[PDB]
Amino acid sequence: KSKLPKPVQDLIKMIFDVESMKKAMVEYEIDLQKMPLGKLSKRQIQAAYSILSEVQQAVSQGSSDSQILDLSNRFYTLIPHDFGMKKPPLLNNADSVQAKAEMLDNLLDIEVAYSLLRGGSDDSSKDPIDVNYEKLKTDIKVVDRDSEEAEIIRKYVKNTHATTHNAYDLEVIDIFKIEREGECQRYKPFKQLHNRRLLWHGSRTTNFAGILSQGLRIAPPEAPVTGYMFGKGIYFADMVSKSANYCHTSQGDPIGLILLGEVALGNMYELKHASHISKLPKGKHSVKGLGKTTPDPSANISLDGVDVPLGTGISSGVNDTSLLYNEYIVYDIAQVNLKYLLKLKFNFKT
Ligand SMILES: O=c1[nH]c2cc(CN3CCCC3)ccc2n2cccc12
Repeated sequence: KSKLPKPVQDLIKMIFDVESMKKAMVEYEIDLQKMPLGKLSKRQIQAAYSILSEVQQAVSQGSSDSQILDLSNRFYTLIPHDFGMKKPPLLNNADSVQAKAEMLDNLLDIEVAYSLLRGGSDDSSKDPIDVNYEKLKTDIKVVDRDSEEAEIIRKYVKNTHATTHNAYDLEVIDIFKIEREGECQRYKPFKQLHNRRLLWHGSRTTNFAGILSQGLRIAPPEAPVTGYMFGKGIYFADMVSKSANYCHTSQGDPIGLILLGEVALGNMYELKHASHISKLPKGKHSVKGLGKTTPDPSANISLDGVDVPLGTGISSGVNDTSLLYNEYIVYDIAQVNLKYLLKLKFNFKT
């Protein structure tokens, strides 16, 4: 039987939950009969990215009907939905394709996830959990509650979480220290890069099997460009409140997972509005999206050189921005070093 700590075994089940994969899909109105998990293929998701990009181009071009209705029918044919005696929604605007594009993203993490699960050895010698664990390629340990680390992380979570978006309260059930296999010699060269910060990265529970196995990736060129604030990259927040919004928890499933990663930001390109960048100005290595709020800078604490902005949220310098909180973006995968994984319970104020 498994020699892992219980909280670790419990985390493994959480991330390899098949039911959660199905619920996440039906919740998207995906027809499970025609498109079951087993029929999920990346090649089919890439094609849908491409059709969605083809709809944005037609939308922005202002095509004469028939063209939008056909491209819309093409997408719904490739990605089987079930809306009953009602035709799917016409993808004729930016809001509409962005929603579909974000859908494909998670659908892909589910496909990646299911591929990992339904793959490997079929023996019965080792207990599944130990097998599933090995599939992640990440060393996972429990962070003691009465540990300075845990205290740091708890303060960061509590401080950067306030009462103006307090439609819920956050309680840390488990903190895990993470080290993905190899994710060391890849980040190290960037470790000689100042402006290293400990930042948040929230994501739905069904996307962790993928993020751990392969780390945080960047969207492919075929993906639609609509919705992105600062181009295709890895998005981080310095306030748990902003990130917590991507865990997609509810009263039914009140438990999510949040990542704390060290990011070698370097000199940041500071912006206040959505820009088409991805290509940095010479001498800059990251983008900072200036939010109206930011943790009180006076309460920053750098660890090992790593900056930890756990200050309580204050009004920032400028609110003439389009963002409510700070956003940090990197366009190189080796600039991130995932350090912690948090399991959190959300208590809704309703
Ligand atoms: O912490 C963050 N997580 C996050 C997650 C998503 C959704 N994933 C993208 C691909 C699959 C699901 C989208 C935007 C963010 N984000 C933006 C600023 C900070 C975060």
